[PDB]
Amino acid sequence: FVSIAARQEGAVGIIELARPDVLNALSRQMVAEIVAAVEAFDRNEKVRVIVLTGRGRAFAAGADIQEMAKDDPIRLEWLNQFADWDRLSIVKTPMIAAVNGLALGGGFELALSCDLIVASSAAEFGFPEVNLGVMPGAGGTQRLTKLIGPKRALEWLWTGARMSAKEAEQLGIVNRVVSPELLMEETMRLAGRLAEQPPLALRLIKEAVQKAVDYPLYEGMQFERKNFYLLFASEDQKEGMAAFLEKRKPRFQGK
Amino acid sequence: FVSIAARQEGAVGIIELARPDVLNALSRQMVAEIVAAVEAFDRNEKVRVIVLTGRGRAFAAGADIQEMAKDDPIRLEWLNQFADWDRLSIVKTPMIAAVNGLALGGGFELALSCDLIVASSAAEFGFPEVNLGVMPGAGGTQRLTKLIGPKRALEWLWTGARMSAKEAEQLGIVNRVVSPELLMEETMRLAGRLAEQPPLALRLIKEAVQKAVDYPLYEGMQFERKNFYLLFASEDQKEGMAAFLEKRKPRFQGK
Repeated sequence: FVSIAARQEGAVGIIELARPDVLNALSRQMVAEIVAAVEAFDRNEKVRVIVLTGRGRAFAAGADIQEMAKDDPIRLEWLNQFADWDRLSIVKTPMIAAVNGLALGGGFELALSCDLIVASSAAEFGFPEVNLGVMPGAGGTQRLTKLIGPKRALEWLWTGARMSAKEAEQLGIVNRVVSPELLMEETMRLAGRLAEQPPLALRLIKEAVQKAVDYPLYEGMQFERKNFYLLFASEDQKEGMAAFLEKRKPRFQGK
Repeated sequence: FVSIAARQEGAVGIIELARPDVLNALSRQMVAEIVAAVEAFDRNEKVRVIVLTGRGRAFAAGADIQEMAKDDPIRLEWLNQFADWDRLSIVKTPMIAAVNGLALGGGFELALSCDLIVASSAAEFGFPEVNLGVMPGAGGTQRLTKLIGPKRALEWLWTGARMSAKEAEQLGIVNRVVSPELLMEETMRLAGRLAEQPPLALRLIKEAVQKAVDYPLYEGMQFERKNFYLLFASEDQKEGMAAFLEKRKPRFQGK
């Protein structure tokens, strides 16, 4: 990898966007590297939580104008660049975005692709694409609308204004906000705690929640209970209940 | 038109309900005129934003009892009066409701049919239909539930109580609240700013957001990217990016 840096801390896999010189611009090349790194950690059973963050003052900006200016309808159709974003959408391992700063355009879409977002006070979220005559093309219009409704979503999407970390939290987009120098420490502590939970339970709960966002209630519950049944095939289910009865901490192994 | 008054201010089309003598009651006749006026502005490429507002102290009340009392199941089936409301739902041009006062029943449904809502402190929203033994029939039960959830929606729909502009804003239904004498000034300023944005971008973003409300994420994104591709066929996309590089304001022409 030449645009990102990956490392592991216990059962937590960290992917740090490493192009601060261009504010970690999410060019097609950068996205491809992120997808490759995330899928690698997703396949590694030693990794229970994946954390995405950016180096420097920005989390991630969108693709640069020079790259976008080369495009036209047909070139984009053949490029099918958003298929890479779809791959990010189906990652099953828990993913947390530690937004250390600007998360604009593709950057905002990357954070929204994660399951939880821990943000610094230095963070700002927005979709400035409209001011360039275009629009978000990687789920931005979809995920934002589902989270805050069409009335509020259109305000942000049509104006391209930046949303502070605080309002993002009030809207339910961001889970918590902390000072810049405490961001990674707090995020890793949270990831560490999640890494102590039953891996299969976190995985199947996430799948159920994904369906809850799209599925009609009855069918979402139909899927939900199937995952419920499946968890009773795990040794972790036996361990969790034995630990509860013995009044001791459970020691989940992801099986 | 005998129930409304339309006018233009720059690239902003204004439709003012003009029956304050009956609090701009949304009778079938009034709705038909609104639909005709809105579709006219929607087809006019000179109009980039449409603003709906009411004359007098009310934005719009629902159809009067005398008109409703004439109905029965079969008469209503043949009338198919809500087809006119469906036509309002598919207007592609940005629409803003400047709620100057009471927006009850059909009135609330009219405001909800707009993309953004700027409200006066004189505004109140509600569905008193239940107290007459009936219910909202023009999207009220649907749009309200999608915006604030079934738990809160049923409270308002079952009781028919009036919601203040302030709580409507806190719930994400209203975008902003201003004093009565500043409502139009503020709304027109906002519309003016939106009129300076890329018309095709606002149009396609709105379409994507409409899908986000109904579509499962994956398919919503499938549609979203098609609109993204299409914007690169516009001259405005070229203008927006050239303007950004030259550090000057873009001059969008809607092509």
